[PDB]
Amino acid sequence: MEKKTIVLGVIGSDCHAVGNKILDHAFTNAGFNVVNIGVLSPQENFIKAAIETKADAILVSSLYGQGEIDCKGLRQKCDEAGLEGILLYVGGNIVVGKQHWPDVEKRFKDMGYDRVYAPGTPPEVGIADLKKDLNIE
Amino acid sequence: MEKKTIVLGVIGSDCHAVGNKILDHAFTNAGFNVVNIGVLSPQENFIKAAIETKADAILVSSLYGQGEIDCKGLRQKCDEAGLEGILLYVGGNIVVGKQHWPDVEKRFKDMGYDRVYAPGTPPEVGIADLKKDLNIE
Amino acid sequence: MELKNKKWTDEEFHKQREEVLQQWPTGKEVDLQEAVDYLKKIPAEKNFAEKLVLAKKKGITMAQPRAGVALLDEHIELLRYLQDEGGADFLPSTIDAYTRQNRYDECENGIKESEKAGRSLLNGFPGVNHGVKGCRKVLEAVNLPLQARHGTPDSRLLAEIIHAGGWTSNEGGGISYNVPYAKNVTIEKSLLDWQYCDRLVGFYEEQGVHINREPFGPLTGTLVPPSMSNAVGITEALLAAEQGVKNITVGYGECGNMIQDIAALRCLEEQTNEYLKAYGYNDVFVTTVFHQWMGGFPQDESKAFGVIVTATTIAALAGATKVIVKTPHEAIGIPTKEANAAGIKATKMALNMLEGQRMPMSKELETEMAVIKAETKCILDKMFELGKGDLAIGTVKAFETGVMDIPFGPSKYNAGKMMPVRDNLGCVRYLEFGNVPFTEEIKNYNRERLQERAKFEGRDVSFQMVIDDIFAVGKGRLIGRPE
Amino acid sequence: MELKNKKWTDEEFHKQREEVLQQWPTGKEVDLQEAVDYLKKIPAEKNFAEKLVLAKKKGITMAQPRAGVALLDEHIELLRYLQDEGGADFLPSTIDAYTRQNRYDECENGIKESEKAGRSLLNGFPGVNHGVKGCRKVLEAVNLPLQARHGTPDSRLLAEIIHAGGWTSNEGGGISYNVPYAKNVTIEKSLLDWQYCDRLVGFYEEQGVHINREPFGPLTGTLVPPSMSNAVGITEALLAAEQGVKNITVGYGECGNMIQDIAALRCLEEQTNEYLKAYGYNDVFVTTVFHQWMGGFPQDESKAFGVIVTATTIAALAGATKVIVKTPHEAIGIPTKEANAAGIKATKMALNMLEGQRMPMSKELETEMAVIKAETKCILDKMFELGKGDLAIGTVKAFETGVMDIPFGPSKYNAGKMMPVRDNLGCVRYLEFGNVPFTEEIKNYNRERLQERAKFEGRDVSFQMVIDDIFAVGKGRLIGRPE
Ligand code: B12
Ligand code: B12
Ligand SMILES: CC[C@H]1O[C@@H](n2cnc3c(N)ncnc32)[C@H](O)[C@@H]1O
Ligand SMILES: CC[C@H]1O[C@@H](n2cnc3c(N)ncnc32)[C@H](O)[C@@H]1O
Repeated sequence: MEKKTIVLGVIGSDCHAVGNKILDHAFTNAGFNVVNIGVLSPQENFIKAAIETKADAILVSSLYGQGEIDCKGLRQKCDEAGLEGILLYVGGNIVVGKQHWPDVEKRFKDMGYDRVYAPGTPPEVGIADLKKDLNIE
Repeated sequence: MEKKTIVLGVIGSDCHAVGNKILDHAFTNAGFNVVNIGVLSPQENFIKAAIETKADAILVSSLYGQGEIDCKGLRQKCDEAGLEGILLYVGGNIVVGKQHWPDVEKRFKDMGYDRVYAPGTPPEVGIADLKKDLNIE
Repeated sequence: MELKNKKWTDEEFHKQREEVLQQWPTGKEVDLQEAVDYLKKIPAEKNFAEKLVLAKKKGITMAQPRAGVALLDEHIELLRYLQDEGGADFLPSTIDAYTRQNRYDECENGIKESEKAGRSLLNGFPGVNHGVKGCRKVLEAVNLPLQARHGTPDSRLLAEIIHAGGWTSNEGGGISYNVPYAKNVTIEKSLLDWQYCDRLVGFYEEQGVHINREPFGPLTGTLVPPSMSNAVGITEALLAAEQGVKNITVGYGECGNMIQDIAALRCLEEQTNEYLKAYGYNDVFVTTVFHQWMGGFPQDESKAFGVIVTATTIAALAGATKVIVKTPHEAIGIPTKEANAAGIKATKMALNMLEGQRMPMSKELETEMAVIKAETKCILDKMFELGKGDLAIGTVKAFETGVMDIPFGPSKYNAGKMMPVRDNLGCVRYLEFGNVPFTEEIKNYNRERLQERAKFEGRDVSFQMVIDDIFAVGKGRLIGRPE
Repeated sequence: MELKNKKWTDEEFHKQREEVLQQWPTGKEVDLQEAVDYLKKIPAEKNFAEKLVLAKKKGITMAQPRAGVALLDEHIELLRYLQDEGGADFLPSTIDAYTRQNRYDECENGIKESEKAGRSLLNGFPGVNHGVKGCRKVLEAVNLPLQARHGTPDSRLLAEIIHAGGWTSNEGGGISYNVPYAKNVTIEKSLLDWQYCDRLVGFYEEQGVHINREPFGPLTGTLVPPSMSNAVGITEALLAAEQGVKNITVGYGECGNMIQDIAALRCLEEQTNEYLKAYGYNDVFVTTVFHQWMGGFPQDESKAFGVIVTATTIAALAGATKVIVKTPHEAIGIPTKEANAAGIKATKMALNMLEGQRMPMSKELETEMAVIKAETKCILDKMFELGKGDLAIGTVKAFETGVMDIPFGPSKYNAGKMMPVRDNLGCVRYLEFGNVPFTEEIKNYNRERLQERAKFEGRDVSFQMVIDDIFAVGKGRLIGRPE
């Protein structure tokens, strides 16, 4: 795969870290330059990193359930920061509790996320989607 | 005096015996004369015992699920043997599989059983029902 | 035929075969020469005896459900679901109760009623009515070895049909498929009819066809003391080996105290091998099966999983070759395929969470094993004495005299005098000995263990404790403590 | 304030209290005089410390779930359901993650959004925002003792509110509620702030109010070697006792090998008592809590019960005072009250199926206990050396030098050099030692155990195995075997 840069982080007041280490490992192995801002990351940290590194995509991980709050407004802040059209992915355990997945997916797509991932998504699925979205399959 | 007599057994090709021993114990302790014909009992064995002992009730236990077949026609055979209005109870695990209980209860009442009991029924419930039905409570 | 613990001659067996095959018209589908060739073409992955050898070699516990419905297509769909969605390692076909009583007329009516109702009104699969043709269709539709699981005093025709049908294991024995399953069948007759079933497997093994036999350990499923259960299982293994059986799975039903259960299964396996070799059966491959709790279940499905998975943990740490899976519908009725797959998935998850783990030896385990072996030897020694060296005759006389006595057995040939009950740690003990031929040392140990329960509960040991223990698990606990 | 392992004076503590209570307006509801009277009116059945004493005396394992939602009435309805339908023995109130980061402004917004949405948008109960009044309403609505369960580096105000609210246990510690739960908090600062929480319990004990403290054993829930987990728990128990805490539950998270887990819990309890007495704390009542599998869960609910109930069996045979209940929704999201009650019912069924049963001693268990105690002693010895006898200073320097090192901790003050992996029987071992101060003999044993896995799997032990082990249970097995 041709080299591209992503920002990777866990949003909000969320301290879950193991999935972040695995995602970094997997996307690096797939050929991406992973800019990993780590856990407990406000939206601004994702945007600062994407600007500094000219990132092609921002992968927001959210495990603790309060991402439904934390994730609102990221697209708008990205637009205002000059990142129009950047890919925004969100995945993990992104709402509080088991819910009807089509409802969750629409709720986050309506927030401006390009792709929205359910619990237990293998990193390989996001890698394949990213290659397709960046046209580097 | 007025010691009441019941015929107790397990119907058809059913060999389950522990509940029969417990029911015999419980109804005996409650003051009934228990005529226990045991397991693997065809309908005719319940009727022959009811005639010879002038039983007030027949308690049909059916654990193995094929009682929905075996239990049909007992009331009619009881009428034809001169046991009109004898009390007929059926309980245990009387149909094959978990089913909607009100539907099961009606199907067995439609066969002529006076009372129909769900899985796990305590003997004390049947004792109380029988004392009420025999006006000896 | 006279009962003796002696392999039937080829001529005797053939004479019996020609009588047995006439008992239903599907007996005409049984062609022994053709069946041998059919069985030899079954891949090793679908041979029950050979897969048991593999499990033993790899030190893994295999999971096997119970399952059966009246109609052929529905039964195949059920087994495929347990295989694919459940992940079963072995497949059953549970025979319906009319077949078990040789009432194939009632099987046929049940088939008709099940077609009309769109659901099974039989509690199992009528293998004799479906014949060799139908049993082969089941085998050819699945990818796992198949075993007849049932409870049949006279299983001779059934065995002919299911083995010619490609099913490479038959469960049962002349004691364990009589006393829990019959009222009026003499021990002598069921032993004779199970000699046929064992002798048929002996014929197949002499042709090079490997077929497993599994005596039914749990018996009545109701507080059976390990030493009485194990005496039955060792007996049925010995009687099968004499007729030529070479691959035997001896079984044990969970009592619930983990150390007692592990002691029981280890003693069962060790003494089965010891007795087989002592009597000259030197080429018998022995495996074990642990049955998850065979007594009354709680109705709540979450509580049911608590029983299923604790049972599986005991089986895994005991080193069982096989564990039989209960479902969350146990208290209510024949499980749906979904409830059955649920039980299998929880069971296999537990097994995989315990991979390679075994209970290490302890003084507590060593003590209980010595108790069980000594109790079991008392019973077997007396059986051999009563039979003047012949174990089959000794079994008949043991039941006549109460030396062997199975709790709550419906058979009128069962004495019904011995009474079991749990001690203060939940171990099943002997409350009343009847004529079980124990020494005073053995009886006194049982009494000492039970006195601890009297002291803790503040009531005398009694039949009321037995009743409490019969209901305890369905009410949420192992030991029937006072309310 | 300077960090020293020395009980704060009454004046220093009061000065800190007056600062802490100003951190949110609900701090005005805390009146220590009035709260002592309120606490002393709580029935013994609803006091967490006193019920732990009862459990220990009766030799039973108590089951406790996790639970919490944004709104007060919904939270009360949830706890009542877990109490009544679940049968819980202890009740939690799990604090939301905004509270854990002291962001009470975000709690307030989350409360409002949850009211609008008709469901909790917070992942727990915002106890600081609900204040003493809200926390008392929770206690007054339930019939069981209440404990704050959370993960908060700076829990000072939370502790004031929940204890004045009648909750008679607080979970956490200066290591275990920092390193798994924070990225930028110094070890010195979290130790100082947890000295406050311990010193508050110390004040209450001085008034005759008994309040339990529970260090968070499982840490990151991801392959934490028992000796490192136990070193943390013993440390937090010692640091709590110095501030006056008298009732302590030390915890351990299941690794999955039954003997290792039982060894771990027994070593934890034994060495906690040994160290407390060695340092002069002679009136501390110590209990244990076993956490059901804290790693990734399988999503299939039947497989989840396989994990829940095997974990419970380990806890029961370990003699744990308390077991923390997982639910079938673990892989997906915060459990419904029904899924939580399902987990509690399966757990308590398993406990009751094992009443009084304990793993007996074996050579295998004795060997593993010696390994764990020796590894733990290496770590604690070095901590005391680095601190020149002061365990609090020694903890700071141990983290600075990688002597104490928690797998996968987000804290930037965690070295992240030690690497765990399972051996061939599933025991968690040390793959890379980093700066953990083990002797060559201790390192050799880890290496020899791990080589057995390399031999069996035909691959060198490696970080790929660690990844495999991180995913294994969610994929259906304990050990990450090659696909
Ligand atoms: C122990 C047991 C066995 C033992 C029985 C030993 C023996 N001979 O007694 C063994 C292992 C041998 C056995 C065998 C089989 N069993 Co069975 N067995 C059970 C089990 C686990 C508990 C039964 C028990 O003894 N309970 C304790 C006693 C005290 O309670 P009870 O029997 O339920 O009876 C009480 C109540 O029902 C009530 N009651 C009962 N009858 C009546 C009648 C009246 C009028 C009243 C008021 C009350 C009442 O009071 C009784 C006393 O408290 C149940 C499942 C469960 N309950 O968890 C399955 C169960 C009964 N078995 C079942 C089956 C199908 C079989 C077989 C028939 C298999 C087959 N396909 O052929 C065979 C029997 C062969 C034959 N010819 O019938 C099924 C029935 C399925 C269905 N109805 O849909 C059950 C429900 C399991 C299941 N979920 O699939 N079994
Ligand atoms: C281990 C664990 C912990 C550890 C974490 C240690 C640490 N610092 O990392 C501890 C015990 C400390 C912890 C704490 C808590 N936890 Co936790 N935790 C877990 C657990 C059991 C496994 C997580 C894990 O590491 N999995 C292994 C890694 C490899 O997988 P992963 O994290 O799922 O990530 C993978 C996939 O999700 C996917 N993925 C993830 N993000 C993305 C993004 C994209 C774009 C893509 C393509 C893929 C992708 O790929 C990742 C790599 O394989 C899960 C439940 C489960 N999964 O069984 C709960 C879970 C995540 N925890 C949960 C909660 C609520 C908590 C707390 C927030 C409690 C609270 N009320 O505050 C706290 C954390 C406090 C805080 N400030 O956030 C909830 C979330 C609830 C919800 N969403 O409804 C869960 C789901 C449990 C539950 N069912 O309730 N937890
Ligand atoms: C006490 C009979 C035991 O065998 C099981 N069993 C008997 N017949 C069937 C059957 N036809 N399908 C599934 N399980 C069965 C039953 O669930 C119970 O566990
Ligand atoms: C990795 C967090 C662990 O704690 C549990 N947990 C955290 N918050 C809650 C909560 N609010 N309700 C029920 N359980 C919870 C969660 O299910 C998982 O087992």
